Amino acid sequence: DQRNEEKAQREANKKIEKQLQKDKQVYRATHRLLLLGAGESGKNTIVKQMRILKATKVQDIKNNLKEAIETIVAAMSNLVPPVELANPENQFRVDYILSVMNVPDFDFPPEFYEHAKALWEDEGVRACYERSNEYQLIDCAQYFLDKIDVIKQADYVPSDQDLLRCRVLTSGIFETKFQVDKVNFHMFDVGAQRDERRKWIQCFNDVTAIIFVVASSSNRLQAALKLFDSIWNNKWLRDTSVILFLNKQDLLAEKVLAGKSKIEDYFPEFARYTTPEDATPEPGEDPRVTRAKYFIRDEFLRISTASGDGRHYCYPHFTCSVDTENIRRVFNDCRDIIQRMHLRQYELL
Amino acid sequence: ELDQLRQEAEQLKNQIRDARKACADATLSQITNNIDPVGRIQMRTRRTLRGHLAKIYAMHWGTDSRLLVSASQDGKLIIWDSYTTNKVHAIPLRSSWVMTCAYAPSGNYVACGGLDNICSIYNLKTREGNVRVSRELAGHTGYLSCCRFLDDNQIVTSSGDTTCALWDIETGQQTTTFTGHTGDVMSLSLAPDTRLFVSGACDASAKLWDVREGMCRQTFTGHESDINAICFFPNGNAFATGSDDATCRLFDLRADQELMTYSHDNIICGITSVSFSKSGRLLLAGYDDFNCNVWDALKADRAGVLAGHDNRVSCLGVTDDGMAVATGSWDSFLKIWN
Amino acid sequence: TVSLWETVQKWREYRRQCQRSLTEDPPPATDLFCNRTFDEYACWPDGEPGSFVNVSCPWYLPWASSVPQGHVYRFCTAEGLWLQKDNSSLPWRDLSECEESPEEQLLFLYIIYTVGYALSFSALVIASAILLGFRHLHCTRNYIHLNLFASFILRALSVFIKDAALKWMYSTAAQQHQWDGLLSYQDSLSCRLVFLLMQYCVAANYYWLLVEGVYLYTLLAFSVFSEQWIFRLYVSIGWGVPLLFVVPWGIVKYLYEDEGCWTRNSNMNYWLIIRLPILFAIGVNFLIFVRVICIVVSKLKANLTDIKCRLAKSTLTLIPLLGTHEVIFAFVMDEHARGTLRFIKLFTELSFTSFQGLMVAILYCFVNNEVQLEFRKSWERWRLE
Amino acid sequence: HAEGTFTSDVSSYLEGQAAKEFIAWLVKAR
Amino acid sequence: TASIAQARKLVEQLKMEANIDRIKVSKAAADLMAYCEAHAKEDPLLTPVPASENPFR
Amino acid sequence: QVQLQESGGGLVQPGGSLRLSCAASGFTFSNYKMNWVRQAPGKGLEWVSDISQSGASISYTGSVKGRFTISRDNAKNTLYLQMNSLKPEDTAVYYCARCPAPFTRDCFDVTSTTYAYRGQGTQVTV
Repeated sequence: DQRNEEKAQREANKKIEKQLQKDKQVYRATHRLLLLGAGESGKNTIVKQMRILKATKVQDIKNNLKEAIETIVAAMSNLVPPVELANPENQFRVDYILSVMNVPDFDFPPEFYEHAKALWEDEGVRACYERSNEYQLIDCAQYFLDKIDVIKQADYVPSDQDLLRCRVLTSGIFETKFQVDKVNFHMFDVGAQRDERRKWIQCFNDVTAIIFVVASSSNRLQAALKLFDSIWNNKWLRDTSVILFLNKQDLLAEKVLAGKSKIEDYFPEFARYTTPEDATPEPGEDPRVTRAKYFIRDEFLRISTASGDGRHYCYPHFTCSVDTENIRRVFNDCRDIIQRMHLRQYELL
Repeated sequence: ELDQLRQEAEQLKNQIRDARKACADATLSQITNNIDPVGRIQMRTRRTLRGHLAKIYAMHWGTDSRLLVSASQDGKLIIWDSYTTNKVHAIPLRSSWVMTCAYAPSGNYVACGGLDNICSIYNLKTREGNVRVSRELAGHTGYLSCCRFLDDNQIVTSSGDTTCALWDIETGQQTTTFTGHTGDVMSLSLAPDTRLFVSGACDASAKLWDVREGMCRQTFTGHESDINAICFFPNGNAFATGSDDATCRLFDLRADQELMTYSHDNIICGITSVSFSKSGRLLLAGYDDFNCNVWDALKADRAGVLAGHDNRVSCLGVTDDGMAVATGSWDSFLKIWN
Repeated sequence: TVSLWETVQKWREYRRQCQRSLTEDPPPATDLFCNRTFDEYACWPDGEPGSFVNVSCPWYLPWASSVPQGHVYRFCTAEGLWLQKDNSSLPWRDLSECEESPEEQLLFLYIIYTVGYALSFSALVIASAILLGFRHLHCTRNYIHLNLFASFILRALSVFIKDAALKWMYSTAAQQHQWDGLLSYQDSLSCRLVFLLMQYCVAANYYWLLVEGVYLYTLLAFSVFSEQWIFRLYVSIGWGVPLLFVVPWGIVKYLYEDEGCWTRNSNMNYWLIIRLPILFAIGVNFLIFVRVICIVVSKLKANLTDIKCRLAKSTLTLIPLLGTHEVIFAFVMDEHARGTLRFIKLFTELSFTSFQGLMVAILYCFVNNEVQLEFRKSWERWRLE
Repeated sequence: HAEGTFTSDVSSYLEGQAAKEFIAWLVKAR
Repeated sequence: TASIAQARKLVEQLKMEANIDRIKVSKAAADLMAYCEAHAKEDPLLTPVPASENPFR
Repeated sequence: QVQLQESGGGLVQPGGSLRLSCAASGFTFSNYKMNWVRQAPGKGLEWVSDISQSGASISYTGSVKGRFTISRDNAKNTLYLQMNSLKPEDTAVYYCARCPAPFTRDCFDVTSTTYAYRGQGTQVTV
C-alpha cells in the first residue's frame, strides 16, 4: 500500500491546490486596510457610514451613565453624614432621577440629560463622589459624566476610548467590507487591544494603506504626530502607504472662529505660519480656518517628506466624520498606491 | 504607604541580586573552555513548502516529525507532509490575522489564534473526515501570541493582555490564569514534563510558572528589550530567550540566573525565534535580517548560518527526533534544513 | 523585374525555336557555304563568303527592351568558314553592340543589422537564463518578458537562417555557376518555409511587444483580472494570433503568387495580409505608450528640471519595451517609399530593430534593481562558503 | 515590416545580378 | 490608590522568589555540559546521519 | 534589568529653574533614543522631549520649546532636562522613558499607561 496510499496522498494534494487557486484569486483581488485612529479621532463614525451606507454599543454606554448617577444620588441620604446639595434649585433634578431609576428600557430623554448634566456641576452632588470609595460605584463613572455633552448628541457613536472604559468590546479585531467600482476592500480596526501597539502593528505591514484618522482640533495632536512619526519610520511599515484623514474639520472651524487658541499655545510656530499660496480653500470659509487646517497638514507632511524615499506615500485629506465622499478618497488613493507599485516594478518612477 | 513599599521592593531586589552573585563565581565559558568546537555547521534546504499566499507567522512540528502545521495571515492553516511536500489539510480560518499555531502531541488537533483574541481548536480526525472547529476559547483581552497543547484536553495560551491562561478544552473554560508580566506575553515554551512552562514578555523579563499551582516560581531578567522567543533546553533545567536587543541568552533554572549571551557586533536586529537541537549543543535563532544563525550553546560561537529566506524569519522549529529544522518567513515560504 | 527563372526559360525557348530552325533551313548549296549553328548566345544561319553574317540581338536577354535593334556580327571568310580571332578556335564575334550600358548602400545595412541581431541574441539568452534561473523572479511580469525574449531570439535566429539562404541561392551558387541546384532549391518547399518562418517570427515579435503593452495597460488601469485566465490569453495572442494572418498569407502566395521562392513581394496587395495586422500591433502599442507616459507625468507632478530628467529616463526606457521607435517611419508604406527615404526608413528600422532586443535585455534584466539585488544576495550568501 | 522590404530588396537585386551572370556564362560558354 | 495594591503584590512576589534554593553556577553549568555529551551522538544536526537514513534526501 | 531613576524636581517658583536627571542602568545607554514624558494631575501621559542616540537630533512638545533643554551624557549614562522659566502648567510627574528597541527611528508606546522601560517619576510642582 506504499504506492496505493501515495496516489491517495497526491490526489488529496491537488484537490487542495485547486481550492488554494480559487483562494489566491480572491486574496489578490481584495484590498486590505488598517484603520488606526486617535482616541477622539471620530474614526468610528466614519466606519458607521462606511457600514450602514460593532459600534452599536451606544445604549450600553448610556446604561452605565444612567446607572452611575442613580447610585450617587440614591446614596446621598444613605450616607451617615448625609450629603447636602450646593444649589437648592437642583432639588427637583434629584427628584426626577430618584423615580426614573431602576426601570426597564429607559429611553434617555433630553430632559433626563438636562437634570443629569446640571447635577454634575453641583458641588454638593460631586461632594459625595469622593466618598464613592465607601459605597459601590461603577469604575467608569466620572469619565462619562464629563462626556454627557458629547453623548446628548443625536449622532453619538462611542469612540474606542469610550469602549475601553466599559467592558463592551469582546472582539480583538473588527472587519468592515465594502465595494467601490466593483473593487473589494477589507477594512480592519482593532478592538480589545492594549494601547501598546509596537508588536501587533507589525501584522499590517502588507496592507494596501493604513487609514490614519486624526482628531483635528484635538494635546492629542502632538500625540497623533508622534504615532504617525512612529508608523512612518517603523522598519516594517516603511513600504506601507498612509491615508491620512484630518477628521474634525467642522469642530476645527468653530474653535478658530470663536477664539479658542488651544492650537497656538500647543504650537508656537503657528504664529509665524502663513497659508501656502497654492492652497485651495473651500469657498465660503474663514481665511483663518484654512490656515489652521493647512498648518496641521503641514505638520504631518514635515514628518512625511523626510524619510519617504519613494517607498511609500502620505495622502492627507481634510474630512468630516459625516461624509459619503470618504470611501471614494480611499479608493482613489489605493488606485494611486497600486499604480505607483506597478510603475515602480517597471522602473518608470 | 506606597513609597514605603517601593523602597522595600528595591532591598528585596538587592537581596536577590546579592544571592545570585553568591553562586556566580564561575562562568559557563570557563566550564566549557576546553570543550572542542562543534565545527562549521553547514545545513542546506531540503524542502521548500509553497502554497501560502501571505507571510507565515508561526509553525509547529507534529510529534511524529513528519507532519507540520503552518499559519499565514492570508487566513489558512496548512498541514504539510514534509517527506513528500504534499499538503494534507488546508484549513480556512474565520479571522485572517493568525499569529500562532499548535499541533497537538496526539496529532488529532491543531490550534490557532491571533488578533481575534481567540484560540480555536480544530479536529483533524473527525467523523466524516473534514477539519472543523471543535472549540473556541475566548477570554483573553489581547491578541493570542502563543498556544501549546498539554494533552488532548488542555492547552496553555499567552496573550497580548500580559497574561497566560490554562484552558479546559472540553468545557471551554479558563482553569488557571498566570499574571505577573507587565508587558504583553510574546512566547511560551513547555517543560518536557509539562508541569512547568516559561513565558517571555515585552518587559524584557522571563517567568517560570507552575502549571498545577498557577503561580510564578522565578523571574529572569538580563535582556534589554522585548523578548520575542523562548525555548526550553532539552532536559528542562535551562531555557534560551531571544530579544530585540539583538542577543540570545541562556538561563539555568537552578542557578536562577543567566549563564551565556549569544551576540556579535554585526548582529543589530532582533531575534524572532529560538530552538534547540535534540542534544541542546546548538541553539538556532531566527533573525529580522532574513537569516538564521546557529550558535554553539556551550561556547557561544556562531557555528553556521541558514541563509535562504528573502524576508524576515518569523518562526523556527526542530523535529522531536532531531532530524530537520523548519524555518518560516515573511516571504511566505517554509524551508526544511539538514 | 527579371527573374533568373524567367531568363532561363526564354533562353530555352530560344534553343527550341532555333534547334528546329537549324535543321530546317535549306542550304544555299553554293560552293563553300559556312555552316549554320547555335553557339549558346545567338544562332547564325549559313552566310555566303565575303560577308558579315548579321543576327538580331537575342530576345531572351533581360535587357531586351533596352536595345530593340542591335547586332552581333560574325564574319564568313572568303574560303567559306567563320572568321577567326587569333589565339583560339572561337569564331570572331562582335559584342560591342548588345552590351548593356545600389549594392554598397545595401551591405552597410547588412553589416550593421547582423551585429545588432547578434549582440541582441547573445544578451537575450543570457537574460533569459537569469530570469528563468532565480526562482524569486518568477512572476507573470517576468513570464511576459521571457516570452518576449523568445520572440527576439526567434526573430534574430530566423534572420540568420534567411541570410544564409539568400546568400546560398545567389552569392554562393550563382557566383559558382550552379544554374541546376539554384533553380531547383527555389522549387523546394524548404526555401518557401524558411521565408515563411521568417514572416511568422517577425509577426510574433510585434505581437509580443503588444502583449507587453496590453499587460502593462491592464496593470495601470486598476483592473485586477484573473491572473490565471489572462496569461493563457496572452500566450495565445503573442504566439497564436500571428498564425491567423501568416498562414492565410502562405496559402495565398502558394496558389496565386508562388514564384521566386516567396522572397519578392511582386504583388503589394498580398503583402498587406502581413503588413496591415502588424501595423495594428504597432498602432495599438503606440496608444498604450502615450497613455502610460500620461500616467507617469501625473505621478511625477504630485511628488514635485528634475521632473524633466525623470520623464526623459522614463520615456527612453519604455521605448524598447513597446517598440515604438518604428512609429516614426512605419506609416510610410513600402509601396509609397522610394529614393533616400527608402534608405533612411530602412536604416532606422534595421539599425534599431536589430539592437532593440539588446536594449530590452539591458533595461529589463541587467539594470533592473530586482536582478541586481538578487545577484548580490546570491554572492553575499556565497561569501559564507 | 523592415525585414520583408529589405529581403525583397536584396532578392530582387541579387536575382538580377544573377541574370547578368547567366548571360555572361552563355557568352563565355563557347 | 490602586497603585499600592500592585506594589503589595509585587513585594509579596519578591519574597516567594528570594527564599528559593539556588545552586552553584559552575555546578549548574556542569550538567548542561554533561547533558550535551551524553546526547551528542543522537543529534543529527550536530553529527549528520548518512544519506541512507536522512528522510529529506 | 532595565532601570531608570529620575532625580531633581521639587517645589519651585513660577519663572524658576530645575534640572531633572535620569540615571540609567542595565542597558547600553548610547544605543537607545531617550524621552521625557510627563503626567499632569488629572491628565494622561504626554511626550515632552526626545533625543537621539548621539544627541544631535532633538524635538520638543510645542508648549516647552525655547524653555526646556534636553541633553544626554553617553559616558555617564545620564539624561538631563533643563527647565527654565517654569509656568504652573508644568506641574507634573516627569518620567524618563526609553525607546523600546535600539537602533530604531520609531519610538512606540513610551506614553502608554503601563510602558515597561520608564522610570517611576519625579514630581515637579510650580
